[PDB]
Amino acid sequence: RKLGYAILGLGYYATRIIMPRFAECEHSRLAALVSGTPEKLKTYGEQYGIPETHRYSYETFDRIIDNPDVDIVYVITPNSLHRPFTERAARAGKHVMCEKPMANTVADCEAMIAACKKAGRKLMIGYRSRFQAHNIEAIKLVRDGALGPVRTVVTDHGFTIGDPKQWRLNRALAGGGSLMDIGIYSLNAARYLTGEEPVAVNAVESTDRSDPRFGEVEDIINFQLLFPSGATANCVSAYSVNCNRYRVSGPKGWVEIDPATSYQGQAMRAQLGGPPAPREPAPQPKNQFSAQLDHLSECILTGREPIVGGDDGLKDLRVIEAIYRAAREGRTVKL
Amino acid sequence: GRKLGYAILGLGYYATRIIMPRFAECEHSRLAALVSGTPEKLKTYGEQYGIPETHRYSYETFDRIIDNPDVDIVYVITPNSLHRPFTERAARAGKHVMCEKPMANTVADCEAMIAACKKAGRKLMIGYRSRFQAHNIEAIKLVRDGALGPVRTVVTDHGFTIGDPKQWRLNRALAGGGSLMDIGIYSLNAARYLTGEEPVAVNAVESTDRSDPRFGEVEDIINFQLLFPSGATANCVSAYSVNCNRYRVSGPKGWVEIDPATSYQGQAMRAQLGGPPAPREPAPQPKNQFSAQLDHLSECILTGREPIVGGDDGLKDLRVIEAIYRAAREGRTVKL
Ligand SMILES: NC(=O)C1=CN([C@@H]2O[C@H](COP(=O)(O)OP(=O)(O)OC[C@H]3O[C@@H](n4cnc5c(N)ncnc54)[C@H](OP(=O)(O)O)[C@@H]3O)[C@@H](O)[C@H]2O)C=CC1
Ligand SMILES: NC(=O)C1=CN([C@@H]2O[C@H](COP(=O)(O)OP(=O)(O)OC[C@H]3O[C@@H](n4cnc5c(N)ncnc54)[C@H](OP(=O)(O)O)[C@@H]3O)[C@@H](O)[C@H]2O)C=CC1
Ligand SMILES: OC[C@@H](O)[C@@H](O)[C@H](O)[C@@H](O)CO
Ligand SMILES: OC[C@@H](O)[C@@H](O)[C@H](O)[C@@H](O)CO
Ligand SMILES: OC[C@@H](O)[C@@H](O)[C@H](O)[C@@H](O)CO
Ligand SMILES: OC[C@@H](O)[C@@H](O)[C@H](O)[C@@H](O)CO
Ligand SMILES: OC[C@@H](O)[C@@H](O)[C@H](O)[C@@H](O)CO
Ligand SMILES: OC[C@@H](O)[C@@H](O)[C@H](O)[C@@H](O)CO
Repeated sequence: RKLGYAILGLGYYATRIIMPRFAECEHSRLAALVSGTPEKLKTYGEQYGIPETHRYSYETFDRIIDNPDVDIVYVITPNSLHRPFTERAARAGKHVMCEKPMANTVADCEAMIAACKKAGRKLMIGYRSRFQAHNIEAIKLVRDGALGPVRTVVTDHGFTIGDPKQWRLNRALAGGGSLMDIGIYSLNAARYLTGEEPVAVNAVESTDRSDPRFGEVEDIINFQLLFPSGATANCVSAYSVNCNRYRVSGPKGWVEIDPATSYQGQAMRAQLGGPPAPREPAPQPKNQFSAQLDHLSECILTGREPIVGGDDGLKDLRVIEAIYRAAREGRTVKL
Repeated sequence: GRKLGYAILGLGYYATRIIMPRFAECEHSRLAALVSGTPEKLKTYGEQYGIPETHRYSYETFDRIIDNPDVDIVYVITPNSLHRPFTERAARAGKHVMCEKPMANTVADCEAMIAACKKAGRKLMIGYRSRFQAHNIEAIKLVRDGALGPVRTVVTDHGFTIGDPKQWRLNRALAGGGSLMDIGIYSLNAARYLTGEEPVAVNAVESTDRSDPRFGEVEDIINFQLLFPSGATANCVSAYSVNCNRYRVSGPKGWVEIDPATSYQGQAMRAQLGGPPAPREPAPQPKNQFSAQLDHLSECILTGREPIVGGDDGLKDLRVIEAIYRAAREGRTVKL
């Protein structure tokens, strides 16, 4: 039994990463395409055997309500378009998978959650790392007490962004700079490794406004989190260096992954009793992308809630607003 | 090769286990005298290292060292609150001074030490041995040569799981503070020598369980953020409840990291420059970091040059440390 996905926004992530991974799914299938580029509907429609009756533009998208082969709409557009396409998908009676970051603001996330609730449809955010073997192993080591109580999480995410004209460097479409796009991985990991929500936030921003890339959004914004248990996080978010890693540490030892949240190539190292050494995670039956897709399908089929629902996305946006505020006001912001 | 004579003062762990055995590889330095509050230590190490009784001093007879021309330098290796009084007395006795980190408990103390050595016309150096360590020298060189491009981030963590609750490091009066004074200072010092800059803004967060037998008086964790004039940033960890020793410095062209970074031995460097991350071996150094540190002061004295890690370097760390404690206390960005 497989639920049908409509993929909306046929860009790099949709076409290079997500659509090929339906091949390993057990409860999900590609059923429809939604695009603002007629040429893409033809190319990918022909490639994946999607009939013309199942190809939509953004103008005809609302007609998808009459297509019973579509159960889920997966929104993979620029960030500022997540809310209106999610709302339209909910009004078309479809369940929704929405890419991170959920939306530009807390208020926008709340609107999305309300729309899906009103429709009685499920909502999930594309935090694929929660289905990735090494990440699952790090969470397990923490929960099983192998580190003792978490004391520090040190995590850095960044890449050297290029073309100044791309939507990520356009405030109207991206909603912000590095923190919205890649810094969110540091924040999301701080939260799922501690299993807590932060109560205090520091931040420092640093952007060269003479750089042609950074006229509108931020380059570096680094932040500190304090959690109720006393756990702490030091996080890097950057558009001008390459990094992808975290280490979580307690009095009994530590575990790190570098790269941590990449598409592939994860490598884990741990210091648990003895000297630092590589550590293999427990095997997972499916890659992180197929696992994410099937998780939503399986939740709908069994009447359960996604482990990374709209509330997880909303909680990230709450802290993101606090981080921007702490950097603007130069003070510790309380949550 | 002329060798200047060292008087080692405060015969504790670092003095006896780490420093004194490393005079063997020195080329311009020799062990000439001992200063201790424990008579047994003066006998044991006096006999082991062939130091005549005429060159053994207590804290009571230390000032007499002014009359001993075999002693050029006094190396102060006591608890932190005693760095200033012994530095002052050494300067008064006409000796140059090597002083362990942290320089002293406060900025005011550091300034007084600098003034006292200035008045005596003698040189002052702080024991930042990492500046003489092969992998650290290599990271600095990569930055200075432009291999990374402009420095954008420094991420550095220093900590160890401290044990005995009764030791002087957990006593506020003797240590001046908790993890930041002892081990977090390596994160700070590295952020400064990797960027080559001084911070203009500081954030910090403290996390300490005061009901822990170890942490009634001093802090466990205090993490901090630094902003530099170039736009460079640093994220730093200081801890007494986890083990970490590392840094990565990154720019648009690539990055280099060392883990462990500032340990006695065992350093390993990895870099992402012309390709994917791979091991990198640093340029070899003639002597180990300890012997190199000892010889640096001696050579400075012999040639009339200033130490690369003089009193001003220790003072600049204490200025930022004061700002870090303030930032954590007040919950705000502190401007420097
Ligand atoms: N979870 C992960 O690991 C990743 C998540 N993402 C997320 O996926 C989303 C898309 O990122 P990515 O796929 O890299 O971006 P791309 O620019 O590669 O694709 C964006 C697509 O969105 C559609 N779109 C609709 N309106 C616009 C517009 N005004 N300007 C540009 N594109 C528009 C287009 O599809 P059409 O031509 O079909 O209309 C376009 O190709 C973002 O939210 C990003 O955060 C991205 C990469 C990895
Ligand atoms: N650069 C580095 O890598 C390191 C630097 N250090 C620095 O060296 C200094 C000493 O550290 P460490 O050697 O580990 O400390 P220890 O406690 O092992 O030795 C301290 C010594 O100072 C003397 N002393 C004088 N007054 C007192 C007092 N009131 N209470 C205790 N001891 C006293 C004693 O020597 P006696 O019995 O001869 O009087 C004692 O043995 C500190 O400033 C520390 O930061 C320490 C370790 C590593
Ligand atoms: O088109 C949406 C439809 O309502 C379907 O997805 C139901 O949720 C069904 O329960 C599938 O299991
Ligand atoms: O890692 C996926 C991330 O969600 C994506 O949005 C970034 O832009 C990409 O990593 C660029 O490297
Ligand atoms: O497929 C590789 C595997 O996922 C990874 O864990 C490595 O085996 C480990 O990093 C040792 O190289
Ligand atoms: O947004 C919260 C959650 O992710 C979502 O699945 C709701 O529980 C559902 O919309 C209720 O009908
Ligand atoms: O060399 C590290 C630091 O300088 C030292 O003071 C530490 O506390 C010691 O390693 C443990 O006591
Ligand atoms: O403290 C600054 C420096 O370390 C010191 O060596 C002075 O330059 C010297 O005391 C002047 O005589």
